[PDB]
Amino acid sequence: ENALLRYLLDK
Amino acid sequence: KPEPTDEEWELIKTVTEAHVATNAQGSHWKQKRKFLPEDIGQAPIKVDLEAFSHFTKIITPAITRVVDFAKKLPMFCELPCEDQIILLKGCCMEIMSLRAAVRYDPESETLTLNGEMAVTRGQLKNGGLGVVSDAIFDLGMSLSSFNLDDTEVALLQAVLLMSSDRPGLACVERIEKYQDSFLLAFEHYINYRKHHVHFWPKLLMKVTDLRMIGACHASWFCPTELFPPLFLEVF
Ligand SMILES: Cc1nc(C(=O)NCC(=O)O)c(O)c2ccc(Oc3ccccc3)cc12
Repeated sequence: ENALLRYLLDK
Repeated sequence: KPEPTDEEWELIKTVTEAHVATNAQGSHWKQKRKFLPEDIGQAPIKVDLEAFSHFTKIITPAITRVVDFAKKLPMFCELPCEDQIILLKGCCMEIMSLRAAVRYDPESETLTLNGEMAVTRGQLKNGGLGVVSDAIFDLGMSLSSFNLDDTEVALLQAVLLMSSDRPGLACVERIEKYQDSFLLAFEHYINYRKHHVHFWPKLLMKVTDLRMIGACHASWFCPTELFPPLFLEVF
């Protein structure tokens, strides 16, 4: 899950 | 009483700078801010949907700022990605509540959200928060005697982020060491700052106050498509 929170972290 | 060691000054500076860089509308917030029109956020005769529509509009930029804060801490950045997520779902509400509460204006009886929206206690309660609104508004009313500056608010935010308490953590021990670095540096700063308040035991009670505010994720929780997806991910 958490597909967008994950993206913001590696941004 | 003991004041910051040299490594804690380095620590204080870094955390403080992380906070100023991520606080919405920085120092202009009381000038850019606008009062919600006061027809919005009255007692329904459940939940007012117009108030609710505004709060989902600003929740996502607000969650985002908290993520920008943790990513400016080298301590947070060396955690495994799974741990950073757990840490971030656990403190997001807590940190947003804190930043809204230091922006209490007694001349108006409002907190300011996103640096631009002044909201009264009734509006925030009827927009969905319920009793958690009275909780946050109580924190801001009680914080005005504590006179917290940018670094004290920043170290608060750091203590809440680094919670080995949260379930599912792989690096529980590592997370507990970072928080003790912050906890120590925070006290030493409180000593030097010489507030005229038994400061520090009282501040630790305010940390508990925020964690309670955070622990009401479920006692807060309109169809799920109505929530912004980033909000759904941290609640
Ligand atoms: C508790 C807090 N705070 C802030 C905020 O901006 N804080 C100030 C700042 O971080 O600078 C918000 O924008 C919030 C938005 C919504 C919210 O609940 C709701 C979420 C969805 C629907 C209704 C209310 C709580 C907020």
